[PDB]
Amino acid sequence: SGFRKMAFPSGKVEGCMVQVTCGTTTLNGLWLDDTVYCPRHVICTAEDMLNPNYEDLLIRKSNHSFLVQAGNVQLRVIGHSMQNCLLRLKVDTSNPKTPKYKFVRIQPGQTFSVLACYNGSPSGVYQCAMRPNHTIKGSFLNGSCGSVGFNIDYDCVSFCYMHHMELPTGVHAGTDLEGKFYGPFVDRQTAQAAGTDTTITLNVLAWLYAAVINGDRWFLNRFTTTLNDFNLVAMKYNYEPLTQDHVDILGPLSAQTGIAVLDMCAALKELLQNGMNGRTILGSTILEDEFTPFDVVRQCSGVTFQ
Amino acid sequence: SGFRKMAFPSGKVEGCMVQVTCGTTTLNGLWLDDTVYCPRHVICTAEDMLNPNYEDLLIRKSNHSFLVQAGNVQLRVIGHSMQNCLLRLKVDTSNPKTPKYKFVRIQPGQTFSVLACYNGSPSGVYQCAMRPNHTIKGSFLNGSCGSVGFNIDYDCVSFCYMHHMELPTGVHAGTDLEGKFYGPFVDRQTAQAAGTDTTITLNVLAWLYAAVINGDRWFLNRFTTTLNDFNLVAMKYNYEPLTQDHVDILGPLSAQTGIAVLDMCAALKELLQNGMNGRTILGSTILEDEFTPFDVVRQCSGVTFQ
Ligand SMILES: O=C(Cn1nnc2ccccc21)N(Cc1ccsc1)c1ccc(-c2cccnc2)cc1
Ligand SMILES: O=C(Cn1nnc2ccccc21)N(Cc1ccsc1)c1ccc(-c2cccnc2)cc1
Repeated sequence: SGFRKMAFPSGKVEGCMVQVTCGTTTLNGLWLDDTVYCPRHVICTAEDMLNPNYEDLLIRKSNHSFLVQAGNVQLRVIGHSMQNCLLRLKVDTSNPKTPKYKFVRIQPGQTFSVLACYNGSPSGVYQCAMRPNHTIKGSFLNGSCGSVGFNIDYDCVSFCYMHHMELPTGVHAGTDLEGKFYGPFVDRQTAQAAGTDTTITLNVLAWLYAAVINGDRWFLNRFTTTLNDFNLVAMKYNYEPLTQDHVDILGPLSAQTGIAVLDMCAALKELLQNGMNGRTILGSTILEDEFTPFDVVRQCSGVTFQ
Repeated sequence: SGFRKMAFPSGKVEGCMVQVTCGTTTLNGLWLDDTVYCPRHVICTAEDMLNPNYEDLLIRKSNHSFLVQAGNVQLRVIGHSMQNCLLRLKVDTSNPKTPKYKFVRIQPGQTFSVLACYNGSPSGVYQCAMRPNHTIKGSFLNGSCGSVGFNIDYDCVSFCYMHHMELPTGVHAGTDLEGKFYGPFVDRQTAQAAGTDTTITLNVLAWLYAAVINGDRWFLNRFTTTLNDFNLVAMKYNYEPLTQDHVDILGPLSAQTGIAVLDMCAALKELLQNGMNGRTILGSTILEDEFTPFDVVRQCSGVTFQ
């Protein structure tokens, strides 16, 4: 029993973190096989960030413009190329700790583990959702760029995020491991801001199912709803519209608890209209939206506490 | 910016987890140098748990009653002894991944990282406080016994918890790495229950300081309080009494923000009396008590957002 914001064990990723220095700029990189990935803004001075032409800044560098430090060991760079907003440095040594891995572009509402790093040294691990506005509510200080996000399935690390920037509201933006930004953001100084965000409806429903698996039913009711009647309420409370795709994903949790998805939707509509009346769900006074249906099945018992 | 329940990077601990089997019972152990530590209830049958005499159950075992599996590798047990509520198995192989480590007995209110494990395989990592009632609000399923809690300081792992049991309210109890229980609990079936708990006052104050470091002052006020006038309110709201020791620990956060500790106490007294008026602090609608002053200084910027 219990229900926590749980991260994946970080060791497979810790063995990949290095420090990348270009001039007076240092940040983190990811060392897999004989390639180091890092934000391309490593090649900028403070002033360059105001209006960088990265093609023009990079052609001015050699392989020996870059220093890679893996623990105490210096790696020699033997190649470099830009891929979207990342640099790919070829190094003289294959990482002996390279795990089985993939690169994946996650979708909004999906969750991942972040390993916060500074100077190539991991400092902390925590679980993030990709917000519908393509930001994450991370915890990052200066030096954290190149920190990575990931998921683990059966000893394969799916890398999905590399940290590039903090926006003015204190939330965080970055790229996939092909260097494509999540959301409309760019790795230069502009007036860019987080767009309006929404509550991740599917995740709120998953977490209500989690609370029923763990033995709590107080918030259920004898009502049902149509998808459209639900969505009229959802729009009032700045929730994402529920789709039939979302109903189908909740099938297994529905089956484990014997609560029809639209009957759980009716329960959520009543929670949004009435509030929680000073009550808690899995210890929370608010509706949690940073657990996916997959997270709930990973963490909760396969046997409902009936 | 941002503020998250952050765990320590788990890799140094992942390289220590093994599976321990005695008969039909399997759970997790911790492999450091040539010793494996695990809960002594590994030697019990289901029926033995009702009223075990561990001295009498253990004298009936040999070294070869125990199987230790480290990944695919079988370790041979060459020695065994009981230490309080743990077994110490001597094995034929020193763990090559043993980190620099200590064993520490943490105090109530202090925080640690838990690596949830099943069958010697790490599944998740999350941060826990030791509650004043000597339980933790963990997330554990059957098979999780022998999972460990820890802190990391400069590459030294301080191991402080080994998981033994879930109590009837769904919270979790266990021992230090000398096998002494936190709290009054025992590793047998009884009517034992979590005692009454309290809010960790010191941690609530640390987290208010975190919110000011990160640039939020909405909840401050022009009042001060005496320690005793604060404690009269604290007792009404099931908060731990604040002591001068607690005031002294908050000195550095006080200095970084320029808010006197008792002026922060006045702010908390007003939050407890008035509530939060639909507002949030570091994204929370409740007063958080699972971050110590040390956690706040580890995670927050050294420069207050004035
Ligand atoms: O957001 C960042 C860096 N960053 N990331 N997470 C952070 C958390 C707290 C504080 C700063 C943090 N930016 C703006 C930016 C805008 C588009 S892409 C990056 C940032 C990148 C490089 C520099 C810099 C400084 C000196 C030399 N070279 C680069 C200067 C600024
Ligand atoms: O709490 C536990 C085990 N445990 N721990 N975390 C859990 C989370 C969810 C479910 C069960 C969990 N107990 C009770 C207990 C009371 C004092 S010490 C342990 C427990 C230990 C060994 C057994 C057992 C079963 C079969 C064979 N041998 C032992 C049977 C029960």
